[PDB]
Amino acid sequence: TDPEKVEMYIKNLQDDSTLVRSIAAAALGKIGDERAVEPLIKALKDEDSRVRAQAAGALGQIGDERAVEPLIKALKDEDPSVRYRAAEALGKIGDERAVEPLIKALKDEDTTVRRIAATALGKIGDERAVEPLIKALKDEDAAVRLTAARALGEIGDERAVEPLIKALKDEDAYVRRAAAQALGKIGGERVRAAMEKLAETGTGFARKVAVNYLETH
Amino acid sequence: MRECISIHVGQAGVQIGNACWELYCLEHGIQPDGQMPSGDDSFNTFFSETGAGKHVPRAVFVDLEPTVIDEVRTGTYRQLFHPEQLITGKEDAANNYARGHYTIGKEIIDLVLDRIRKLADQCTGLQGFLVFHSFGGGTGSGFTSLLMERLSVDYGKKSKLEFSIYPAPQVSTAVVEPYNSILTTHTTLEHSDCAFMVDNEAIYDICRRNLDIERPTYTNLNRLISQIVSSITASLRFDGALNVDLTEFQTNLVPYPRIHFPLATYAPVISAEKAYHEQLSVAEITNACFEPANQMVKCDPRHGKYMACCLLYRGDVVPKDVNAAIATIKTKRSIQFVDWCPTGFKVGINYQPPTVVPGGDLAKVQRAVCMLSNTTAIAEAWARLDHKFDLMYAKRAFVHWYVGEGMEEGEFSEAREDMAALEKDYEEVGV
Amino acid sequence: MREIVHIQAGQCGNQIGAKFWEVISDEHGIDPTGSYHGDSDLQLERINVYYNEKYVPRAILVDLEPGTMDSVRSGPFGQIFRPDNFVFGQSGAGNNWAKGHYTEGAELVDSVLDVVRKESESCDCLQGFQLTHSLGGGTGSGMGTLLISKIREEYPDRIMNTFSVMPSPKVSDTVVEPYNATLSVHQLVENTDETYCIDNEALYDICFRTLKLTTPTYGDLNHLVSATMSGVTTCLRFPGQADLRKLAVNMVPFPRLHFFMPGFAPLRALTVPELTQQMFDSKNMMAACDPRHGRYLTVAAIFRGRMSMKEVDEQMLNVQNKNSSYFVEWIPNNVKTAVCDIPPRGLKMSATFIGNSTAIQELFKRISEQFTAMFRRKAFLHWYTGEGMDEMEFTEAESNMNDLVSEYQQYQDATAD
Ligand SMILES: Nc1nc2c(ncn2[C@@H]2O[C@H](COP(=O)(O)OP(=O)(O)OP(=O)(O)O)[C@@H](O)[C@H]2O)c(=O)[nH]1
Ligand SMILES: Nc1nc2c(ncn2[C@@H]2O[C@H](COP(=O)(O)OP(=O)(O)OP(=O)(O)O)[C@@H](O)[C@H]2O)c(=O)[nH]1
Ligand SMILES: [Mg+2]
Ligand SMILES: [Mg+2]
Repeated sequence: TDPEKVEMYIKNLQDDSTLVRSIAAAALGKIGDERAVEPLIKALKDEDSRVRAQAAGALGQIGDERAVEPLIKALKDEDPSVRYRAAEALGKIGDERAVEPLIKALKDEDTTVRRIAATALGKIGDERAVEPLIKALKDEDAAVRLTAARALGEIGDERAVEPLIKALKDEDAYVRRAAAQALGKIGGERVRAAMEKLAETGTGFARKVAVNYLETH
Repeated sequence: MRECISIHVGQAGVQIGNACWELYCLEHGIQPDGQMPSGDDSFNTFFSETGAGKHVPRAVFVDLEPTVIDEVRTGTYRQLFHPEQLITGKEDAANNYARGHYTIGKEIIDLVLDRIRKLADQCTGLQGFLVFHSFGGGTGSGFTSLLMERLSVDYGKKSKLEFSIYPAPQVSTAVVEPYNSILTTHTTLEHSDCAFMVDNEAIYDICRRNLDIERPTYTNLNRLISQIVSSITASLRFDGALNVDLTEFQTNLVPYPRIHFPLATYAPVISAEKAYHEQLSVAEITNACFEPANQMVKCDPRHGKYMACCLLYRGDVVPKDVNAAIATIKTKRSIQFVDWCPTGFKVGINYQPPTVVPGGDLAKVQRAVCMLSNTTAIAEAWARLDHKFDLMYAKRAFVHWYVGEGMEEGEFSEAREDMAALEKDYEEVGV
Repeated sequence: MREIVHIQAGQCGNQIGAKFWEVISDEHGIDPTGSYHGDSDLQLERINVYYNEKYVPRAILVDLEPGTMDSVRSGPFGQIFRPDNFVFGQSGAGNNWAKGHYTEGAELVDSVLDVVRKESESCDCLQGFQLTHSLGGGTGSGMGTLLISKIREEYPDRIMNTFSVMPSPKVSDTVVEPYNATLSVHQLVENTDETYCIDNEALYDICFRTLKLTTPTYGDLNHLVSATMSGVTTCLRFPGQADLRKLAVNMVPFPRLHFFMPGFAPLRALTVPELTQQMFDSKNMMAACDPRHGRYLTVAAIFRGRMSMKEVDEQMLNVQNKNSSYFVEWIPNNVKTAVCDIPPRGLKMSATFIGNSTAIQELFKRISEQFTAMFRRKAFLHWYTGEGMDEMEFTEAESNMNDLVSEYQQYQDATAD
């Protein structure tokens, strides 16, 4: 990396041009020097939301724990793009302090904030997220249900087994596939038993899934 | 709900809206009266619903002259829109920005806003505005910028995306269209979140090459524009696990102020007249997105650098096929990204394939893609327009028409200076 | 933008104005009693532009000479005009500009404005005004330019267009004509949007050199004027993609440079290439200027008849590449072409040309020379100055006309570089 550029970009975060500021925040994310962390934390309070969002994204890319509480605060932002970037960054950082504020983000009015918050929770892999992600499997948006099924497979808690079995009977073909994939990721005797009962009673895709699972275990 | 309000300004905007709304109706199984007889409720972001089950577009049509909207009022879609949504003046802007912005615009701005307020009051969570207009018309240019300014005051914290008609050098088209274009771009710049330009020369070339219409009409072009518009609005109107919604879409495509002019490319554009058409794969439709012949704006992206690149697929398209198609493009093409950017590709998939418009020129396809590129190559389109502006501006030709309609000459200089800065931005991001 | 109010002043104004109504009333399928007896629905589509509904012209007929009233009403289509719309005086101006502009003309003008007011009220959306007059006499010149200013005062946001006939020694042997022409040009430079320069010298030249009519009458000249007027207003009268203001915006780059060189072709049917070649030909221009002696700032072309649009677009592009030097490079896409399916009576195919060429300075130069010779000697000066006007007015009209010629030269010489 280049240290002369880092210090130039850090100074550009205080420039009067909203374009100069947002590109500077974006560039520090690409470089990823620890020296840019405090300047970017101050850039989360910038008047311009395009600068705020770029400051959030960069903090997730550098991934220093200092930015966890500043980003948690940014999840309460008026703008959904800042909220989205903050939620994503928090998943990349992977600090448990971010779990309860991200569980709140699963109930956001913005569907990209919900989607991204679920994958962030799956990335952190904390158990406190299992029951809220199970509730997120009943979301109006199939993309939010996709991320929740995927996040549950990543965590690997068996409280997700039976909710994922119902999610095989989902309207969306991809939520169904992601639920079967999550079940395989969880594994264990709890899913082999659920598959034994499904391969005998179930219909359609859900039965196909169960039958296939037994072919290997 | 994540509702969107559509504003159709001037002849180009209004006539594009007829094509858009004809398509949306067909895509969601809505009749021209608003009745729907045939399981997704996502289209409710674009249509309000009456207690009887009449679906009304969350759309407004504005023109400073009546003739174009009068055809909407007496046409096949007469019952579709509520009469209050269709607003007309008496005298137009006469291809003069200053008439649409100052003189004539000031007489209609407050009614339009109240009519938009009546639509906004019927929204549980208004997510944004889609504004349709020309650069070259006095209403398209002047009234759009005046409205964009007022929407920032009344709403501010709400998205505003544009679909603009970039002027072609055609014998009917006004002389002053390069002036109107630079003036509207200047005043809308800090008020828009994204602007999708459609260069009439490009659509005309596609209609001639792909649909083989020697003399394409506005109906030929608008039906093609509305296909691209549909692709961009599909995830707002349809449920699907593989969608990319508005804030993931905008945040990733247009993350920076000012430089929010993505180049749109659409594939496939097949003639309905073709006796046989081999169905094109994800690889083929993605490959066509890197062909300058399929571009919405005439420019060379192979000679520019990318900041963002979004692929919005629709139809029979599988995630793995998209990854495989992208992989081929990385090895074969010159897809140079700026050295301070993510270097990725945002991918969206909608399940519904394109809808065929009965009597239309397009053939039925299983898959389609609209690639949106935030490229420095768009500055080539800016330079062509800025040169045409410069030739006339040096001698200050036609300028008296503007200054006689509540505008000061300095507004032109200020406008051109902002274009210079916009062109330098694309240059600086390229180095 | 729908209705146009037409005004005709003086002898020339009323005679050329009457042939315009005779011609377009036949084109629109109206007989001398104002009854529509046509066949095409396209004839009545844009009828509300020049007519009020039986159809009556939105025409105001003015003269200080009471004799003109009988001349027009005894003409072929004389029974269509509104009887209340005839504003006639008790004595003609005797070619005195000051008599029409300040004395006898200023007395009758208020009565004229009453009629314009009444016709502008039964207008859904008034586009503007159109005046037919001569610059050589006293009434059409003096009173007509007074009327232009008086309408500009009441309707400042409406288009003001004129068909002004330029004096010529070849046609009228009246000495004071350069005074009347120079004093009017001074008014037209400030208060009109578009002036179509109908030069009596070019009208004579066409009759003499092309039509072989060596001793033409005014009826022969007026046949050329009626056909030009009919062709320049074709797009206003028939359905097409239009209005006075939009046209004016495309044709007028500089407020003062609004004087147009009109043309007509033809003067067995033609082909589109032969039509395009003839409508740009010097011999076919209605103003006595060499187009090769200037550059075109803007051009409006109107083709009438059943013809290929691919052919006209092709022929207008070649006429420009084969002659790039005669078109201004700093005004991109300055040549606009329009096609109308309805041709004029007697012709299978026709072309009307509207040119804003810097070569029109030749027309003004000719009038300036003629003015100068007279004014230095202060010849017949007291006829004017006696009626209440000042000598300074003559000095200002002279300065203005020479400045206009210098302005045309600057843009003719102006390069894109
Ligand atoms: N693609 C497309 N372009 C159009 C359409 N109508 C006009 N245009 C283009 O838009 C420009 C002309 O502007 P208009 O939209 O007609 O003007 P306006 O907004 O009505 O403004 P005024 O008429 O001056 O009040 C030219 O570049 C035309 O080629 C249309 O339906 N589709
Ligand atoms: N082409 C053409 N020129 C005409 C006609 N009648 C007169 N002129 C010309 O117009 C000038 C004379 O002006 P007139 O129209 O007779 O004058 P006026 O406006 O009636 O004013 P007064 O006679 O002073 O009341 C000369 O240049 C004539 O050659 C006509 O019918 N056609
Ligand atoms: Mg219009
Ligand atoms: Mg007379």
